[PDB]
Parts: sequence; C-alpha cells; structure tokens
Amino acid sequence: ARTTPIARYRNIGISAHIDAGKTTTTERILFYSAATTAFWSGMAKQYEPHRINIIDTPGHVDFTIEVERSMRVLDGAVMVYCAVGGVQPQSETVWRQANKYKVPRIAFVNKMDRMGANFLKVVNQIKTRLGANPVPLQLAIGAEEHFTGVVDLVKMKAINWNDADQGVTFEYEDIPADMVELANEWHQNLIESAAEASEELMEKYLGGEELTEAEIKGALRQRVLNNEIILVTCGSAFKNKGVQAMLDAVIDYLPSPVDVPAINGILDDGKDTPAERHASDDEPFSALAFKIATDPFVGNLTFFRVYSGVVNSGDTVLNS
RNA sequence: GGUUUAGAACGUCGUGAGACAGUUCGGUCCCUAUCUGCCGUGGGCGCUGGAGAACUGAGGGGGGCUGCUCCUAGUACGAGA
Ligand SMILES: Nc1nc2c(ncn2[C@@H]2O[C@H](COP(=O)(O)OP(=O)(O)O)[C@@H](O)[C@H]2O)c(=O)[nH]1
Repeated sequence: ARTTPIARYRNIGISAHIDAGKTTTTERILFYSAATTAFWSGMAKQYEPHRINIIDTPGHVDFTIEVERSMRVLDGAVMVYCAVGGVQPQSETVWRQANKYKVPRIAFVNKMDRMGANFLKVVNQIKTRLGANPVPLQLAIGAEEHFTGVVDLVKMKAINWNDADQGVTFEYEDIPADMVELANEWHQNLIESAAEASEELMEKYLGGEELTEAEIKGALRQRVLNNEIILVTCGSAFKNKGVQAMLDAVIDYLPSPVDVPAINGILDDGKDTPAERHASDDEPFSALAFKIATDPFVGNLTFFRVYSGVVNSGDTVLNS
C-alpha cells in the first residue's frame, strides 16, 4: 500500500528573501509556490530513501500569500539566507509568517561563494534582528571564493566537496587547522544547547563528559520540534556545495507528520477535542486545500495536504 | 512652382471703363571673363662658376564623426524592483 512509511516523509518549505538562493538550492536538490517531491536516501546511501516534499516559494512581498498559504500546510521550514546580507526585511517577513504558524525552522545560509560572505556574522544577524537562537550545525571552510566545504559539530569532519563533477562526489576530510579551534568552540556551544532537552541531559553533561552524537541529534531534533532552537547550515548552491548536508539536516531535525502532536480540528463549533486528528493511513479522510491554481491546460487545479485519512481517485469529499 | 505684365473666368465692388495683401487655368530667365578671387598648370629670372640628385624644414593644408552588441557584470548602488 503505502510506498514510503510516514516517518520517512518530510514536508519542507524553502522560504527566504529574494534571490537568497531558494530556487537554486531546489535545483541542486533535484540534482543530488512550486511543490515538488524528491527521494533523498542519504549522503552515504544511508537513511533508506526518504520522500521529501519540497514547496519552493516566492520571496517577493507582492507574493506573500503564495508563501503564507503554504506555511500552514508545511511541517518544517528551511529558511534560506544570503551570506553577505543575511537577514533582510523580506527575510523578517517570511520569518513572521512562519512564527504565525509555529513551524519548526532550520536555516541554510547560502551564498558563501560571494565576496563579503560570512557565517558567524549572519548567525549573529539572525540572533539580533529576528530573535531566533541559532545552533550552528556547520561552519564554513573557505571565506568567499576559497569556500570548499564545512565542518560538522557532530561528525567533526570536513565534507569538502569535489568541484570536478558538480557537487556529488564530496570527500570526508581531516578537518585541518584552517579552522580546527573555532570548530571545537562551536561544537561545545552546540553540545551545551542540546543538553537543553531534559534534566537528565543536564545531569548527563554536568558529569564533565560529552554525550554521544546519536542522543545529541535526537535531542536537537526535539528542540527544533518544540521550536526551542534553529539549526543553521552552510552551503553554496551556485558553486554546487553544501546542499546535500542541508538535506541531511532536513532528514535529521525537521519533523515527519508523526513527530508532532495531532492536528486539532472542529466538529461543528469549538469543542474540547472536537476533531483532533493524527496523521494515519486508517483515519477518516481530512485534508486542507492550501492552494488553488489555474491550470493552463484546464483552468482549475487544487493543491492539498492530507492531514488525517486516505482519499482515492473518485472518492466523494465534504467541503466542511 | 510662388510672387507682382499682357489672355480668360468666378465671387465681390463699380452705371461703366475696370479693380480687389481674393481665387483660379496659361504664360520667353541673355552674356565667349579684361581685372581681383580661387582650382590646377607651366615659361623667365633669381638664390653670385655651371650641373645632376638627395634631403632638412619655416610655413600651409587635409583629417579629427559616431551607434549597437558582448566583456568587466546581474559587479557597484538598491529591502527589493
Ligand atoms: N554567486 C552566486 N550566485 C548565485 C548563488 N545561488 C544563486 N545564484 C544566482 O542567483 C540568480 C537568481 O537566483 P534565483 O535562483 O532565481 O533565487 P530567487 O531570488 O529565490 O528566485 C541565478 O542566476 C544564480 O546564478 C550562489 O551561491 N552564488
């Protein structure tokens, strides 16, 4: 029946300011509002193939409905940022849009392939202008044009990409002394933040010991889910660099339809648990038409995400 | 071609001949350049013995126009556009 298990489902939005990189990263994704899916097994053929539902958005203030009418259909948000500008007024807009629907955000600081590109500065820019509290998942290696890869704060390796074929044949590297000290600094500032998921993690670290990356990734995913933090990654979609690890972070922190509480509905008016519903293949059918389109071919075409239920080709439905 | 000749007509003016910054159709435009000027082109003598050539260069003239496309570069600027 179901081709991919619900747990292997990511509903991600790519929203940012204008020309921040959205469509470029989406093309790099298709290689490695416009809704489109993909099957990204993993970076090392790990993570048996996930089905990532990507809703590429506009970033213009003119088309703000075209992103707000997808935000409350999405389950996660991949907020893109440029590395020379970072937070723009347009970035503040879609940010407030996502805060209105309480989306668990990660961030992707694109355009590290430009002059004046920074990563620390843009992280702090996010922390000061918007209000978010970001945990840097990556850290750039190569300032503006020397940008070759990043260091992780979980694997402690360098994913320096191979620039012979576009961005697919990356290598794992020895995280050399180019930056191998700030790496430690922010790795520790990441552990200290993932400790912020349970008292039993305070007692875990406060023993003077660094816990394991498995239960650090689980803890940080819990934090993204409760919207407690935001995980920022670092890439360059135009120089075919950094995109696959942002996809990894999407797999590892963004929510599946079951990694959240149920969707609360209404039976006939506001009741106690009127029609709270959970994403399941056995529920009564329920969806939400988040977008109407005008088919060039037909003139009518309705987008919808099924929250609870399973509909069929021909099934009657109720415009509740 | 127009404008202002001699023909003819219209409207109007006048009794009329005729007339009208009124109109209309028709209606002959000559000169072999002496001088200056200019464009070329030579003859004489001169430049101090005659000749053949190669130059220097005072000075004079000619020439000086610009579009579009691509690159720098979707770079600077610009929240964006
Ligand atoms: N230098 C550089 N240019 C990029 C990068 N990513 C995208 N671009 C350029 O941005 C231009 C338009 O961006 P676009 O994909 O439309 O993003 P949008 O503003 O969200 O629509 C393209 O011609 C790309 O070359 C990058 O990482 N570095």
